Amino acid sequence: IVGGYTCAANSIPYQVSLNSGSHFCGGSLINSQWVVSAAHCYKSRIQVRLGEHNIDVLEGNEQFINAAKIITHPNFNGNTLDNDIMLIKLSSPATLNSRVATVSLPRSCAAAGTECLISGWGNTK
Amino acid sequence: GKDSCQGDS
Amino acid sequence: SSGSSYPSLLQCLKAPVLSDSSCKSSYPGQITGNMICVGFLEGGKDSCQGDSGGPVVCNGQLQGIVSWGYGCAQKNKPGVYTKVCNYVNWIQQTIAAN
Ligand SMILES: [Ca+2]
Repeated sequence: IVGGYTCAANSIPYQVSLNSGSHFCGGSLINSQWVVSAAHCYKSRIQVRLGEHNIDVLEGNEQFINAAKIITHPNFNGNTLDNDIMLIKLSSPATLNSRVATVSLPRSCAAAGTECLISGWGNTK
Repeated sequence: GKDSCQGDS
Repeated sequence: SSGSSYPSLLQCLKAPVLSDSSCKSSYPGQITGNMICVGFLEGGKDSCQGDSGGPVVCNGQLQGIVSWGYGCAQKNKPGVYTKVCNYVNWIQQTIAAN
């Protein structure tokens, strides 16, 4: 995130970190067993880290769960990036509490001008 | 763009 | 926007859903019906490498997935996100069959 601010610790409970030695992409927990991310983030081996804030230090609220299944959208186009969506099934259910929660799927598309919240551990510069 | 970087190497 | 600095602490950014006009005019012929632009045309605020796959939540609903863009926070080059509101059926069916 460039030009953003540091989120309050665990104020984005649905935020997950995809890790394979180190953070490489973000994700969103929409179900106790499923995480949705982008298809271009695909890797055959992925560990999902929930309840994260400081990805460099164990805080005691994290749940590290390996991906059991990784399903990229069949129509994903690597050239146009159309259908850049991917589902990840966790090998064990994530325990939901104050630091780990699901985010709702859209009930309808958003109108233009709708304010949104974007989060992540990506490049800040 | 708004792609990957870390743990992608 | 100039360099490589990866935070250890989760970063946040509030941005508005840009119209179709601003999105398509920013990337001629590159925006499909499954993409939406969220950000600022003046650059400076945007998602970047590493945030990919991340959430864009609006009104308590996941409306976007960090997908692509041209660089990071460049003016007239807002980030583009997967339009999640078109994938609910796919998400449901996939979850029920696996
Ligand atoms: Ca931590």
